[PDB]
Amino acid sequence: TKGVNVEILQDGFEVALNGVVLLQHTIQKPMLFVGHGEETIEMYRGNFDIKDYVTERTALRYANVEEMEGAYKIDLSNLKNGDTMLSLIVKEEENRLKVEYQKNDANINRFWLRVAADKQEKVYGCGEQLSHFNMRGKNFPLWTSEPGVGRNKQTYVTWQADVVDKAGGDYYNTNFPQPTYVSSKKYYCHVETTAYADFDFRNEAFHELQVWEVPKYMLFETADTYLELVEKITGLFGRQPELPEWVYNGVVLGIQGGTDVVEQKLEKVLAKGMKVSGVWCQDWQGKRITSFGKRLMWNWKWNESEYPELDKKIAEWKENDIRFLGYINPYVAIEGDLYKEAEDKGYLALNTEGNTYLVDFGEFYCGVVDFTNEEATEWYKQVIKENMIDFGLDGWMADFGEYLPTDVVLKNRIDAKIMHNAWPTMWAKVNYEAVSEAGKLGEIVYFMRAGYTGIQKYCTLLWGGDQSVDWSLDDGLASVIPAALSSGMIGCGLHHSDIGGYTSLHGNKRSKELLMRWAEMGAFTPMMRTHEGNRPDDCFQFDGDEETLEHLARMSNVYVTMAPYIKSLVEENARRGIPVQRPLFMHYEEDEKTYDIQYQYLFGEDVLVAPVHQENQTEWEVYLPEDQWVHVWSGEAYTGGSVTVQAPLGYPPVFYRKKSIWSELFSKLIHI
Amino acid sequence: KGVNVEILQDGFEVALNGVVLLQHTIQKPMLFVGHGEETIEMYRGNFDIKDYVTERTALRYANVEEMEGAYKIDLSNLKNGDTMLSLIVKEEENRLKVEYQKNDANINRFWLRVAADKQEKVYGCGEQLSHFNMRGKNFPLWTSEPGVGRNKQTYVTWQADVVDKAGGDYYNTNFPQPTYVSSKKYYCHVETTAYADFDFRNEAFHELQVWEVPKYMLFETADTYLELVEKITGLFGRQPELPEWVYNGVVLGIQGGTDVVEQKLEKVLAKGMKVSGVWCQDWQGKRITSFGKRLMWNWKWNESEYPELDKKIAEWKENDIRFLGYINPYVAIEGDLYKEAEDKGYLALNTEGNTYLVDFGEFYCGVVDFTNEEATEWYKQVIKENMIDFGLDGWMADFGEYLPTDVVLKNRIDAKIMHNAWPTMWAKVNYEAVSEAGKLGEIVYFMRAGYTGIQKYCTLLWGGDQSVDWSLDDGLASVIPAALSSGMIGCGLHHSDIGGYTSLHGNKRSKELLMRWAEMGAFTPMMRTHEGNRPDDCFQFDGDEETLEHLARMSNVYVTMAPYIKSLVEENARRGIPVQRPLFMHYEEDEKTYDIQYQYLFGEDVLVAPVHQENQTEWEVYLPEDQWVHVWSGEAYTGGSVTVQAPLGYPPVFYRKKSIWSELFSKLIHI
Ligand SMILES: *[C@@H]1[C@@H](N)[C@H](CS(=O)(=O)O)[C@@H](O)[C@H](O)[C@H]1O
Ligand SMILES: *[C@@H]1[C@@H](N)[C@H](CS(=O)(=O)O)[C@@H](O)[C@H](O)[C@H]1O
Ligand SMILES: [K+]
Ligand SMILES: [K+]
Repeated sequence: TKGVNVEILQDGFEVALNGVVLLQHTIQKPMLFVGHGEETIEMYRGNFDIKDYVTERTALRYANVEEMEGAYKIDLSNLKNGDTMLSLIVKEEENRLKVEYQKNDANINRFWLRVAADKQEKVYGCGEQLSHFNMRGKNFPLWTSEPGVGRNKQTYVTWQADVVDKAGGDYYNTNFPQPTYVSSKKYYCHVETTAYADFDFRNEAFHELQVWEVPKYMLFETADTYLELVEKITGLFGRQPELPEWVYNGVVLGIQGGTDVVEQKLEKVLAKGMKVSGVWCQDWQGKRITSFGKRLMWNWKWNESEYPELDKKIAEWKENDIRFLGYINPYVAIEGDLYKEAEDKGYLALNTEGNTYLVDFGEFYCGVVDFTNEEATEWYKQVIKENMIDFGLDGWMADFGEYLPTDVVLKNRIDAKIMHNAWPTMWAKVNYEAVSEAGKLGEIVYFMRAGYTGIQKYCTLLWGGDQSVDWSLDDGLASVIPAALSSGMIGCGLHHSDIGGYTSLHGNKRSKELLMRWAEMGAFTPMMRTHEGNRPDDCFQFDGDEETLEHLARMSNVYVTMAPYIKSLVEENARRGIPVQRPLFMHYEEDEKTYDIQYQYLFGEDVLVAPVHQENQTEWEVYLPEDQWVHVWSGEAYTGGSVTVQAPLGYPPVFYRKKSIWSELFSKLIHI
Repeated sequence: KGVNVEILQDGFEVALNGVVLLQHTIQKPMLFVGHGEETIEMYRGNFDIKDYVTERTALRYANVEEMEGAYKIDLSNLKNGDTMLSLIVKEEENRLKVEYQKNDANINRFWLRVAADKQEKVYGCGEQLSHFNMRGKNFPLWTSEPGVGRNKQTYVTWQADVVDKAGGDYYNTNFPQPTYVSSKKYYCHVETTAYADFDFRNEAFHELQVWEVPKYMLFETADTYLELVEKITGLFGRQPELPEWVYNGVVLGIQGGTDVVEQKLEKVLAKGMKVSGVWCQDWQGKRITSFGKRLMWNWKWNESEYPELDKKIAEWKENDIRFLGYINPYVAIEGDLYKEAEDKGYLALNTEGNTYLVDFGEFYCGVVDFTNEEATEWYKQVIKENMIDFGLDGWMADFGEYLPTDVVLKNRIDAKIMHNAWPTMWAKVNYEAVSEAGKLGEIVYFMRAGYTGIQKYCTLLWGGDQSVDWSLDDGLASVIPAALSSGMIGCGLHHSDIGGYTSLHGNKRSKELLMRWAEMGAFTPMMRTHEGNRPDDCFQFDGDEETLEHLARMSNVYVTMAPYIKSLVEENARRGIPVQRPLFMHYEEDEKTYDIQYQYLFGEDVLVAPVHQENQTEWEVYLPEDQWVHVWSGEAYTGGSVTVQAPLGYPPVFYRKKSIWSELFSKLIHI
């Protein structure tokens, strides 16, 4: 009943952990398949066209099981007797089910495991998912990439993104895939691989996990509660630090265009009472105009012409309690000194001809710093220590990580088809080690959009990457909510988004209303930060008018008022890996409706948030689970059920539990 | 000569007349078998088809045995394993024939690799509307609505998908066929009616996927493309000669009743237009939907909408004007034919045992079950009684592509196999009604759907519904590869709606497009117009004097050329050499001609390069090495790329000086 039971039946066998039956094999219903495929992968500016051609897929119907020193060895073939094509070790290790896999045949480069399932089972995770929190009913390729603009082939924006740039994407695309899912049966499954995989949840009777290698091993672990499960899952993958205290001082203002403009906007905003934690100037190292809009010069050193006197102003701003954040990514532009330095030292990834591999990022080309080369890794970390940390940055956006082409040649001589998905975590580790080795862990925060297994430790803060500046479900304001939920279930519990979104293309322009609604949601997350977007002049900004400025100021005061509670949530995330933004089922397991909600979240245990994610709304339907709730703005009391509440601009549908030990604090929001 | 099977060290090679076709080694196996679980969703003739392949087994090991003059080949996954596929390879007629037998009932997926070269081109697979040379892509073969737009990059396609799930893609067609022709001068035919997918993406082999183990395949070589198409029509069959009356000029598409027919006829005759007949698709009744002006699907003269038609038909015949109607293989629920069929049990059923009702778009119809011989004879009698005896000289025989995969048929064969068979069965109904009435060569019907065997049963193809636009994938141009592809697999009579059909998603037919389309139509077996789905949104042939005069002129071009066109139609009947021919069919040595699909040879002696783009005054044309004469100017040209003026009324058309018809073609200078 406890631990790993392998029951041998006449048909075949069953593997169970703590009585939860996970793996079921019979001759008639086999659980494992192996085969061969020849894939075509075309990259274009971070977008991947991936087609497989499967030449063989073989059902391993016949199993021989041997009981051994606590462990089981199972040999599998296509025919009764038959040569062994796959060999399993099934064991309990550190209280988990562990299944190790060993193949004989070098031709085998395709693997499929079926895990038993029910009609009603729901599945969550697979990294940051932007369209579907509950993944049941679809299949999810797991390949880090540009997530897509629009992400739904039915919309005009997606269509145009495909037509013009091959960039529309689809429901499964993400910067942060992960071969790890959580089941409503209260276990998680992890496949240890960095190869392409595709988790297929279309079949009622089983989930099928495809991998483009035979994975070294899988881990399963069960739990009694979702709270316990996520604690165990962060036990495996790791836990994020507490955010620096200064984050709680208010909004990180996204401002570009030089020192003078930053100073003037900081003063204008402070005067209107906005609470500011810091200013984030992504163009500190230099701007770069393309047809896409205002981008950046990818050379990670202060640009004295564009940002005069930044060295002095940073310290000046610090003495007024205003921190400074910059920008870096793992690539270096050909025009810059860092590219030149790297090339001379041999720190860049190579092509088959033995020269620098140059990647198209969109009207400019850059080298890839080869993080498989430990010397190059140390070099890039010194670049961070010297040009960012010592220069007095309190943080930065650590962008990208998803653009490794499958035809690069790396120092470690491992195939790029296997290194591609590993890159985000390697990129994270670089940031983590630079910060840690400088003794700034807990004081400097960087934020990343890309990920893979293990950023649970190495990434100090996620953001949702580039959303469209619109109200679409698949790439607008709403898409952030499943993004936070999904990422929390697999152990990344600190999440935020660009206030206003980023991507202005194909006729999408950011409206005033959208910016305000986005600030409303942002105040009920770990960090409020704004972004000018790709085309600042085409998007409404926070200083676009007095009403907007005052709206953001008000929401900044909401966040700061809640700071003590949010801190407690961030400390719980650090201690037990319980995410800041939680799915409703995590606290209402017995409520069937909560397993399919993805546009509401619990902000800690005691607050329910249901952001207005549609245009031109004055009221909003909310589902409340059975508890005693208080609408934060009105003080009106509600028990469980669907309710409509008024939600004018500035008054997001947010509720707190009357039983909260924080009720005194939440009551202060009536008067703001 | 004939079939040599060489046994090599690691496998075998099968050759026919020295063309090596099949190559099997343990390392490079040619046959794979497996299991799949498919999902097929139908919506108004559009099919979403996804496969889930659970097994695919490489049959690496072959044991070859002699016999009669046949060779028996047993194939397995392991050396001396259980035999999973068994072949008989033999010469029959003068063809390579490969018969296949499986043991295991679980096997429902089959893949044959046939050896290929880097530079090989492949043609056919039925009527292909986007790609004549299919090399470099894969082609599902499942009869369906062909798509509106047919290219995901265009606005029209995008909207067709968003609103109606109807955009389709490059491979969609009403007339797929599991038959291709290789530039190595052989054709390959897979005898199946199951879903198939011919994959030409690999340099070293073509892969033919079938969702069953096919009974057999046939290969045949030839020395020339002319001989190849003769042999291929030798297998599948040959079309009759068209009726003499077709060559009297344009078949006018007119709707809206007897009086409107008379008024249009008078206006057009007075402007000197040569008219062969009138085609009134609403003779049995109209039906308005949100789609536009459609039809009431009950195949009997509608006395209210077409008063006195019985008398006018004979009157028009005395003025040398024939009459054409419309039928399809479905019956509308509101009509008497539906009621009759239901009572007699002639309709296809659902799993609950009742009439299967198919959504055709805002209306529902029953499917006449041609697997029921009694129902077949019944529908043929309906044609004899209501159409032939009523005095129709022809008709559009529409549709054939909408058999749902969950229908239940009298013969109790799975609809996944009967779906692709339906077009040919539908054709056979038309053929037998006409043949049994002794009217073959006097009555002509035209169809858009097809499968293996309409080479005999379909008297005339048309390209179906094109968009009323200039797009390559669904506009005027799309017709040309459609005719070429169809000719290579033995359907040598092809035409299109003059003006196209589909007005949707902002597409409206312009004057210019109608004129350019008439220009191409004059250099095809039949000139016929169509009002389109929304007649008031499309420019018509009587839209203005310039247009009427343009069509009159083009009608005179066609009639002047009638003797030549007749000869072409006679050659198609005798030897199966198609009326519209790829340039490589007469210039085998010219490498550029194997990739041209927007030009054709109209018989041996005329090259046509239709202007298929808007607002053009001139057009670049590729001419192979010969002595050519621009039809309109008399200017002479030898081989190469050349630009010629092509104002409206003056399509880029050339004839060979050497032609025994040069006297006739000279008359076009003055017309
Ligand atoms: C990454 C990147 N798209 C932007 C920088 S740029 O230099 O590539 O333009 C950032 O502004 C985005 O926020 C981030 O997603
Ligand atoms: C078939 C069909 N689409 C039309 C008739 S209707 O009643 O379905 O509208 C014909 O007008 C079309 O030419 C033919 O493709
Ligand atoms: K995006
Ligand atoms: K079409």
